[PDB]
Amino acid sequence: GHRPVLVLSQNTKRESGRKVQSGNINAAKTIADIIRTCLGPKSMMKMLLDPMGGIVMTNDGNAILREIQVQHPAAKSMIEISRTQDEEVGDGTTSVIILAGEMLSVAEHFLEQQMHPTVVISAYRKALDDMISTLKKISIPVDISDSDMMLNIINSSITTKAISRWSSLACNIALDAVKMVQFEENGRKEIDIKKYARVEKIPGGIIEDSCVLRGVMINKDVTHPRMRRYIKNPRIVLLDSSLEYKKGESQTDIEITREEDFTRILQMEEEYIQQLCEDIIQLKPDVVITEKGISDLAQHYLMRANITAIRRVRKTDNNRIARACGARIVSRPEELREDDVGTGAGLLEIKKIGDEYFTFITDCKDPKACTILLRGASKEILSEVERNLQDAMQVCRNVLLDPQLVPGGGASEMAVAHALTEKSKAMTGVEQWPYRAVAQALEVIPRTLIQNCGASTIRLLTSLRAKHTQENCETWGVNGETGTLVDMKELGIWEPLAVKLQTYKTAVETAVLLLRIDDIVSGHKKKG
Amino acid sequence: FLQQYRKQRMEEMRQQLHKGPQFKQVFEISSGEGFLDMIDKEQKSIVIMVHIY
Amino acid sequence: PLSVFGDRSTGETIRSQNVMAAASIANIVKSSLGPVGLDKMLVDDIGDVTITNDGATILKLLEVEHPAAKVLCELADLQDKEVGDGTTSVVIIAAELLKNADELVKQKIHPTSVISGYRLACKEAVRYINENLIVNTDELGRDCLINAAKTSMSSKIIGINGDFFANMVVDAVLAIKYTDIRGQPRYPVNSVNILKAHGRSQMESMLISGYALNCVVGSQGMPKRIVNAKIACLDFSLQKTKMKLGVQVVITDPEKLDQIRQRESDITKERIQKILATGANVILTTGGIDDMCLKYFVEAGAMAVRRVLKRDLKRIAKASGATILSTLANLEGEETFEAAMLGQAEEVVQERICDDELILIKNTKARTSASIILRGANDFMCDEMERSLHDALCVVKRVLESKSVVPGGGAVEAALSIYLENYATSMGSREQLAIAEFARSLLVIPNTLAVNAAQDSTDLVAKLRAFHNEAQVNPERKNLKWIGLDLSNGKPRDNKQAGVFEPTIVKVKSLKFATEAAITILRIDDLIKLHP
Ligand SMILES: Nc1ncnc2c1ncn2[C@@H]1O[C@H](COP(=O)(O)OP(=O)(O)O)[C@@H](O)[C@H]1O
Ligand SMILES: Nc1ncnc2c1ncn2[C@@H]1O[C@H](COP(=O)(O)OP(=O)(O)O)[C@@H](O)[C@H]1O
Ligand SMILES: [Mg+2]
Ligand SMILES: [Mg+2]
Repeated sequence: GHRPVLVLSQNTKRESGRKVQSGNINAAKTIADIIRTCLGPKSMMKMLLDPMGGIVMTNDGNAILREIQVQHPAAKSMIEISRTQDEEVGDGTTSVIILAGEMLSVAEHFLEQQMHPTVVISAYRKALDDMISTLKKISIPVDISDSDMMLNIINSSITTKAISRWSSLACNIALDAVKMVQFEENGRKEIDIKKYARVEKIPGGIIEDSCVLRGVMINKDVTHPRMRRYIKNPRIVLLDSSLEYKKGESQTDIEITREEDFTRILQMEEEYIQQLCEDIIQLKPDVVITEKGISDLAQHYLMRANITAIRRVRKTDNNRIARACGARIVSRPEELREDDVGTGAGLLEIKKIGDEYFTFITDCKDPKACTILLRGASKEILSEVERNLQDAMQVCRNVLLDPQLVPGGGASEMAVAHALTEKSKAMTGVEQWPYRAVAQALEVIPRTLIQNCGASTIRLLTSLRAKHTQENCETWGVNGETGTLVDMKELGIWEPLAVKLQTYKTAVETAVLLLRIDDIVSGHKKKG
Repeated sequence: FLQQYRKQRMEEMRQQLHKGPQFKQVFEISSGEGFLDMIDKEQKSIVIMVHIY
Repeated sequence: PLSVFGDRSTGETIRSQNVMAAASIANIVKSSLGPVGLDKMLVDDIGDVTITNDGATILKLLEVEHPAAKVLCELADLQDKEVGDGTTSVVIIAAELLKNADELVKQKIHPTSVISGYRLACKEAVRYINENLIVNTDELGRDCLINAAKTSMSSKIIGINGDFFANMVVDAVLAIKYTDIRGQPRYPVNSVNILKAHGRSQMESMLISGYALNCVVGSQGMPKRIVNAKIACLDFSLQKTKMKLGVQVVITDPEKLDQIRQRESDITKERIQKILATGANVILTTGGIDDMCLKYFVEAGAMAVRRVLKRDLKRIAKASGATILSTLANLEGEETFEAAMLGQAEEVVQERICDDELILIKNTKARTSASIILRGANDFMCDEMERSLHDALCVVKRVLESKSVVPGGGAVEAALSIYLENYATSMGSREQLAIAEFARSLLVIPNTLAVNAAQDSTDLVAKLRAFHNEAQVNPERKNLKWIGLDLSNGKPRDNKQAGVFEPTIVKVKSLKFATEAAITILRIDDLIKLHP
């Protein structure tokens, strides 16, 4: 048809200049303002409606941000920052977004004037280095062997979540899970909360009945009623290969001419099943767990040896059982060895919860994996409880790997801001203004805590700044429940240094990344 | 009672806990020629599902 | 009269159209030049976001329709392929050359005369660069490579952290040095595996003294760390044996079926038994490994990795001294594995990186390898980090291969402009005008640099030209050839002393490619656009 001469495509949109920078900064500010009120011990929860019909009720920043679909690429960058913070340290997700928004605001203040973004970026990087130095300076060590202090750290981590009502139970569950899943092999230490330390939520009951199991629990039942549903000291054998006759890999058509060959073939199928079962029985086990199917004839031959069999178990669940009971998964039954038999599980029991059967292996001696059994009001309540427990376990692992500890309640923010402000007095350049501005941008955390508590922001923040101008007041923060100044070595709110370092680094680098853009091109085909 | 598909519930479970990054949105075709050259182009051995709504 | 089903544009109309297209392509990326340039953030139709400063990436992601604009985009791609740096500069120079050539043509100067003048100017500029503006890196030492990396990484997301990233780049490039035949050292960049993982700050990016694998162990029962690794690299899968299409199994006596089915896996069992019996600790294969073989490796207490990339496996094998085996077949018709096929490394570890795990092969023997793990705030920032890191690696490779460098900051452009303006008066009468326009168009680089910093471009360029004219005229002022632009303070500066260096190949190739593209576009004076 009509042909208009064009360089780029019709659907290609390009904008540049101060408009792009202002749009990016306001997008980041809006993203921060979305979750501004979900920070602190007095945070309010939010209902998120899934596009799939689900409901998410949470005050965690990452879930709220991941449930929101946005068009502006700056908001997408902010959501990616939230996800990065969640994946790296598992805490501080709400704080990093607010910090990035405040830093971008104070940067926009300078970009309105005739200051180039590169100068602001260099000042921001200098400030970030100084913040890291100050945070490492004001940190204090912790004794990992002290269970009380670890429980206190986990509590101060979870005081801002809905699970804070059952603080002691949640802290004990998280500490026990992290401690027992901790592993050491070949000179390489690991925690691996992701693979092991599985959280299983069964709606109903009371949350005070939730506990961490000394072993693994799965939603499975015996393959046949004659199986024993209660074994005192079981010997467990784990497999992946099916216990049933299966076709080979190659095309293996038979040609039957004699009369008895058909019955002979069926008899050898049965004999092969019997041989596999006898090879299993030779180790004299009590429980056989398979990731794949178990034939009925195999069940009968296992019963002849009084062996309980469970089939169709997930690979992750089977690995967890192997870690818990100290067994090794074996593919070919004829290659079973004595050390592959799992001895160490002190009880196996299949009990009925509600209208379902659940398999419990919950008396292991020194188990390296666990199931956190969560019981509660409903599915959404248990999902929020699981998220809070995940936060607690992440904080526990962070403390275990890095025993440095940092005062909370905004005390660290004010201390770092004061140190950077004092340091900025001896530079006498053009970068001192952005340096000081991004230093004072850290005060958005105590300000947010005061705002959420409902107290007077200006008076309390001025008093806190005046206190931090003194000679030893690095641990003075705000009480987020009463809206009063308090020493954090008395209140007891402390946070891992790793979380604070990650939060500051991520916020500063988000500001730096969003400050480097002045041109936006959109609408072009993906071309691939 | 295997037909009742107890496994459907856990299928929904890990479909809900599927991934970490953003889940993206369904691509929307705005022009008839867009649909025509979307189906005409792209690799032949790849299934394309279109939802009229 | 023609009766051609299409549109026809002839003469000044098509010439102006081509110049407009080239100028639009240039103006797209002119804002991303020099240390005071700023990145661009591109969004696809499916919402994918790319934040980049590289000209080649921008022009590749853009969807372009005009043929001259396509020529400029392919010019940027070619400059990226053959040099790796100066992708924006070549596009800007080519567009400015085309614009000035069209301005000359509009004055009834024949395009052939302009093309001849452009060719003469390019040849003389290359000769003058090679004879006057090059600096030998032998007297500069290792600091020359650091300075070149710093100059390359300016305007990038890793510019401020250049003090760290330049050392990382130089160490990575020096770790892969080798000498081929003729005794010429070679630096095979793209052999440095780059892994991107969001998480900690930029300054905590790691340079691995070995190789980094984006893979994990096949089974959870395998150890995650082996001290004295004996790496075996295989190019075949370890699964249950299956006969080919030409072989069929037909059973007439039933008693043979069980033996057939047993051998069907005993074959792979025997192969793995040989491989483990030679003493190997780490097994890497490009093919898959099924559960039975994984359990064999688990019982052996060895690390097995499946679906390893072919390039990664080749790099690991040659760094560790191993040999890729696509089959365990020797020249005697048997099935053997020898210890001489085993590579060695000081450690093989599966480490955790931001809630994910990757495999590090540390300190491979008989050859030094290098890998870089980039840490950033999110995926887009890591991608830009990788692009900038690749640019720096290419720049360092060019500097190390050819030991000549030229001052940056537009010093070369100003010197060439002055010299060619002087030289045009000695050649022809209209090619004189063409060479003068070539010299004038070479000044678009310092002009754009000054404009990006909001500095007085006119005054700074005038001062630079005065300095270079004094250098060329006065015989004892030859030290002024290094006077470039200091964009931080907006003043001329001796860039050779300041450490703003570029490889000579970047400037030479950019000049040649831009001249050829400008000549190609200037060769058109009629366009027939056939209707589809
Ligand atoms: N009892 C308390 N008094 C004052 N501040 C607190 C208290 N408990 C927690 N905080 C502060 O609240 C912040 C935690 O808020 P939270 O909702 O966890 O956000 P994020 O998930 O981003 O960490 C911490 O920085 C801590 O300093
Ligand atoms: N530190 C510096 N000071 C002054 N000029 C610089 C500096 N670093 C780079 N430049 C100049 O900026 C110009 C643009 O480089 P850049 O656009 O980043 O590379 P490319 O052209 O490969 O994209 C180069 O020609 C170089 O001479
Ligand atoms: Mg928290
Ligand atoms: Mg460059």
